[PDB]
Amino acid sequence: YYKANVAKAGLVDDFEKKFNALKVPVPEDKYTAQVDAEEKEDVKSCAEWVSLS
Amino acid sequence: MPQLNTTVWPTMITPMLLTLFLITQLKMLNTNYHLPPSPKPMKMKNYNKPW
Repeated sequence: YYKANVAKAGLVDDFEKKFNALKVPVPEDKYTAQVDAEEKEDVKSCAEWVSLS
Repeated sequence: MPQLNTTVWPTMITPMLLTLFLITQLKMLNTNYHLPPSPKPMKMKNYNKPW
């Protein structure tokens, strides 16, 4: 629909060449590792209390 | 009045003292009254979970 309906000189090609070769930044976590470590620390405090109880 | 016969008075004075002041008292000490048992069903030194 955009190859056969734009009379501009090859501009549709380089937009689409820029698109298929575009790398959208996948967001990385940076925040779950530190709550897992807090979780580990908690189960430690939990388990020692279950031992006391 | 034989009550006024002051010769046998020491025969009454001593065993009374041996009965009113030693023996009977020694039986009341052996009649103790314990405090009745109502241990309360509410005795829990507890604390919130670790947070």
